[PDB]
Formats: sequence, structure tokens, C-alpha cells
Amino acid sequence: HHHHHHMVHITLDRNTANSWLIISKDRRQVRMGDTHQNVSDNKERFSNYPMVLGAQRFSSGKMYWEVDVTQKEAWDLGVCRDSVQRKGQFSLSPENGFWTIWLWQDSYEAGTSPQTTLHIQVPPCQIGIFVDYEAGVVSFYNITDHGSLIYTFSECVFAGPLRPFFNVGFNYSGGNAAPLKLCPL
Ligand SMILES: CC(=O)Nc1cc2c(cc1C)OCO2
Repeated sequence: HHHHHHMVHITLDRNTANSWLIISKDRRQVRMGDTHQNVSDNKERFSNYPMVLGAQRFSSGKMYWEVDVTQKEAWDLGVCRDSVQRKGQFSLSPENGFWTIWLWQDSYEAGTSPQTTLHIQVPPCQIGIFVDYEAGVVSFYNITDHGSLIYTFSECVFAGPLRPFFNVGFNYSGGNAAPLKLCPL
């Protein structure tokens, strides 16, 4: 791919974070804490899952960023509508305003309804995410494997401004403590 030149500097929005997340000073890394992180509740925070949004909102153009997933056992990545549900239980699907992929139990899947099996020969340590707003495209790239395509959502109906979307996952196993990190341009 030749999407690198639409690179955008993403930062995480503390106010949207689940109350157990720890966001670094530079707003470029996030991990699961072992307890509540001593913040007040607000209507933006994801209540049920270890999720956080990027601060940036996109309503036009082409955007590209990269995320480090080294040593994680579980995570979700992609984009979502600014108006997605924050409270209670929900699935990740385009009908609910999400365009995502994930790792779970040693398998990679795209967040379609129902979910789609991904075919990845080289487990990724860094994921590239490309959004073309006007074309209605969200694509995922395996940076560890020379940028190979992972998945393309096409005919997307965004229906609003988009935000970068992250889920660090639970750490029930003791093997999923590692952070998600936004990689340098
Ligand atoms: C209905 C359902 O299983 N939802 C869900 C469960 C999760 C999660 C994210 C989502 C969307 O992060 C870890 O546990």
C-alpha cells in the first residue's frame, strides 16, 4: 500500500476512557490498570469494556495511523461513529457504528455481523488503519508482514464524524497487560 503519506498524529481522549485505563502523559499509549484509576464518572466513558477513543474527529478525506499490539492476547482496533453507545453491553458491528478487527483466543476476526475469520500467516506486532471517508472504506494492514492487507470494509455508511477506536482488552489471564501504543510517523 501507499497510504503512509496520509499519516495523522492520533492522541487518546482521557475523558472517553473506561475508568480502569491508564493513558500516558503524551496521550499515545494506553493500558489496563489493576484497579479503578480514581477519575470521576461522565457520560462519555465506556462503562463495560476497556475502551477509549482518539481525540481527533474525521468527516472528510483520507487518514492513516499505526498501532503497536506487541505481546497482547486480546484487543479491538478500528474507527467508530462519534455517537456510539458508551454504557451497557453491545456488539462491535457496522450497524452499531463500529468498523473494527480484533484478536481473541489465538484467532483474528473482522467485526462484521456475524464476525468474519481473518487469514493472517504472520501475527502482527503493528497494525496500519486507513480510512477514506468519501469512498466509504476502512482498511487494515499488517506492518510486520511488509504492509500486507488484512481486511477492507467497503460500502461503509459512516453516518457521522468518525473517531479512532481502541480496546486494550481484559487481563483475566495475566498475559494481556501490555499497552496499545500509537507508533511514530
Ligand atoms: C456482547 C459482547 O461480547 N461484547 C463485548 C465484550 C467484551 C468486549 C467488547 C465487547 C463489545 O471487551 C471484552 O469483553
